[PDB]
Amino acid sequence: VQLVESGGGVVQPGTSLRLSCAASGFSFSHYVMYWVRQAPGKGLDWVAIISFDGSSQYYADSVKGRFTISRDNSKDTLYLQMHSLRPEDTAVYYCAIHGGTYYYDKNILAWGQGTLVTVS
Amino acid sequence: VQLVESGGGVVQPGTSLRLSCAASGFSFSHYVMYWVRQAPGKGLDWVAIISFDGSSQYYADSVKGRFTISRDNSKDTLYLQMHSLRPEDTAVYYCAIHGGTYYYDKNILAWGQGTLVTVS
Amino acid sequence: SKVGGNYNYRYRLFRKSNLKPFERDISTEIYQAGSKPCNGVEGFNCYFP
Amino acid sequence: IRMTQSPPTLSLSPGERATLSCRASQSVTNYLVWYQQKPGQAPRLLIYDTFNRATGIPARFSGSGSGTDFTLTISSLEPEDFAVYYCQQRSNWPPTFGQGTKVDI
Amino acid sequence: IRMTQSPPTLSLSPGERATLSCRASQSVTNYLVWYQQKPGQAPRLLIYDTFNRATGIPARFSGSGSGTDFTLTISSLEPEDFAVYYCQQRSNWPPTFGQGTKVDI
Ligand SMILES: *[C@@H]1O[C@H](CO)[C@@H](O)[C@H](O)[C@H]1NC(C)=O
Repeated sequence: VQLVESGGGVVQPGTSLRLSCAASGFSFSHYVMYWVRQAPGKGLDWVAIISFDGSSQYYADSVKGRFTISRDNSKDTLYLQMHSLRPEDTAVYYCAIHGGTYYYDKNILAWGQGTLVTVS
Repeated sequence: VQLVESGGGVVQPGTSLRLSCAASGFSFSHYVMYWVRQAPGKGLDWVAIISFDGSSQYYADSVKGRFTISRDNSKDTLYLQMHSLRPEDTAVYYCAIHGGTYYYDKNILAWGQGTLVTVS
Repeated sequence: SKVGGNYNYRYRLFRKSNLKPFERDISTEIYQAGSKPCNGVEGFNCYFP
Repeated sequence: IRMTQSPPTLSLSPGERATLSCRASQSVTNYLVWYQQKPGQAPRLLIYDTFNRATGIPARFSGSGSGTDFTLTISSLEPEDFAVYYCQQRSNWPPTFGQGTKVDI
Repeated sequence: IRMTQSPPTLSLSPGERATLSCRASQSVTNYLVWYQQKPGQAPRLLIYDTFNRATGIPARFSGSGSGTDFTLTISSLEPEDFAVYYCQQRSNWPPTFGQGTKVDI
């Protein structure tokens, strides 16, 4: 399995940024993915979830309404679409896999390697 | 069987009081004893248990940490040792017998007749 | 019985075939699950029975 | 594992019969004991283990029931036997007493 | 449903054994995973589902515990394996990571 994330940099408090997560190896459909942030000097905490097609997206606190996660298995990637941001969620971001949809899905887990976003 | 309890009176909220239960008749060892309070104008509710020697004592709510029940069959009595009390557990107290340890123990039950404790 | 637990009393929870009457087994070894060779590892569905 | 006595106060004359029910939160078998507490006395026990009453308790007191539902019956007590009643279990630790049921007239 | 890791920082030498505890707010069964995050790296996962570690993790790492109390044990790691550790659940949505426990010397 492999996961490659992109869309980091420096922004202003009130812009947008394409947070994209590309997957290969394992089949990207039949599999539940999500994101997780970490502010540098803290622990770990999650962002948003998508359920193998867009029918059900759950959100976390204080990110509901600025964050529209979407997947599309006809081009096998994942998006957060950070939009109209704050100057306090400068962090690192990881796309990870929750796992499993059917009985034959052999649940394995994997993580990315981080995408850094900073504000002004 | 007979049970005689002693150690009642009037105290202050934050003293101690020797709650002692003397037993005769039946053999005091091989037998599980416990205490039970009743606030005047209520029903019935238990306090603490001791298991035929001090190896296992169970406690109730809001009395764990102010109550050290101990038995000693080499002088055939029972103790609660009410310690650093509250002004809300003014009540009557009874030592009773749970019963039985071996197969030949012929389980019979018996109760005391009460010990009154009051606060200021 | 003891508060906090009294753990002297174990029992076999996994064996091979049906044990015959009036014999015993104290062959405390690993347990093997399936077509994997574990044979005394753990973790991936090995056991102490 | 919490006891409960669901019939509230009753107004049965000195005669007639009374039937009192005690439940349990899970399966308790032959482990209950009945107490009859007057106004301001010690709670006197009635019945060993769902079926046999102790000494000094007459035959009009009967105790039965099984599974998780238990019953104490007064056939034709007398002109005094009005108090509160309690059901207690000795299955495990510790013995919970429930709620209690008074009787009036 | 919130995780917690109650033992704080420890000072266990390169030798000896370490035992790390993770609770849960309610009943979670065979659904935890352990992560070991160095200073400034990606959090590498350790253990599938309370019992089997993944590939590239040696045998001195062991994971056990049940009910609501879970434990990771280092038998005799080596002279480097000092980082922060996290316990995560995959019971429902979403996967909470808890607090974390460092180790020093
Ligand atoms: C004798 O050895 C056999 C080995 O198959 C064992 O199963 C059996 O229990 C032994 N006899 C007794 C009396 O234990």
